[PDB]
Amino acid sequence: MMVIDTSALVAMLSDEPDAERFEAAVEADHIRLMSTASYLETALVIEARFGEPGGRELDLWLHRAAVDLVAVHADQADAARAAYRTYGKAGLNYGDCFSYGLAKISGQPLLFKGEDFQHTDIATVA
Amino acid sequence: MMVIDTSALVAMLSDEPDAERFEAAVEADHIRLMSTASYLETALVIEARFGEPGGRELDLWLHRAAVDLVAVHADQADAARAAYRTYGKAGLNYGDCFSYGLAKISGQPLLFKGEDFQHTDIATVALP
Amino acid sequence: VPLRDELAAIRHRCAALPVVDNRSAEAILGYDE
Amino acid sequence: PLRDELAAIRHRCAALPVVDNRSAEAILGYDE
Ligand SMILES: [Mg+2]
Ligand SMILES: [Mg+2]
Repeated sequence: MMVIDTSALVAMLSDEPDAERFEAAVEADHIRLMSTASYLETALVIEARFGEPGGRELDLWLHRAAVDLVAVHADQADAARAAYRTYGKAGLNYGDCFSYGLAKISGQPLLFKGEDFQHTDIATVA
Repeated sequence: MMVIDTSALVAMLSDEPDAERFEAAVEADHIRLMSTASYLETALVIEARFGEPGGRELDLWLHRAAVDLVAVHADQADAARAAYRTYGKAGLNYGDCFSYGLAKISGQPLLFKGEDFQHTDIATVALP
Repeated sequence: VPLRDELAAIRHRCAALPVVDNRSAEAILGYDE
Repeated sequence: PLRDELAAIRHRCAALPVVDNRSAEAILGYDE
């Protein structure tokens, strides 16, 4: 299994560097979880960058990757709250909290790009 | 029934000028909801400001008001996502989208303070 | 025992605790860049 | 074959015109 943050989709969809390594990752393991709120953060970022045609492509990616949009359950929100005093502000954002949450709870590794999300309690995807 | 936004809870927990008026509104409606992301958001703002003794007071406020923490399902994120095209920025921020999403899928009015939810297609709990 | 007082107690208690962080509102979220 | 599609989507999505180029943070309402 895996978790994909907003950083690795906003990346891919924008064809930032090493987007193909993120594709191989998406390919390498079959079930791909994503937090309804990471998806939402991703949905806003895309649709301001590229308008609604951005959103089509976002929507196609998610259906063709067979993504399971997982609900932000209370237990996830408590791990983030808990973990923020140590790893929040480098740092860790409010937006990041839902990827952390899902990961810490689901126990699965996390696909991402950028400084934050290094040096936290959960696994990083190679 | 109601839904509450972090803007409200933080107003109340920080003894802001209006705070009493929100208590009266919370007291008047005996069924209460909050998105887990709006609960989470308050938590970070309170716990940062006052330490975990603040967090303690958050958890106690939630317990006495019997507030329903509602999972942020896909349907809410969509409504939120769609709305933001119309009402984002003079309007909503990413965080407001969660309380926004719950109100529209619930169809229940939203208790907030400030400007961000002033001009939007969801009802509001007015103050007494 | 009446909710209205219970919340006032909580507020006043929480309100009266020290300010360990005066970074206000949005920087806590890691969003001042 | 999965890889093709997410490249096709990426290339196809990346080639859209940039209607706002502001920072991710700022378009989420966190810049006033
Ligand atoms: Mg993130
Ligand atoms: Mg809010």
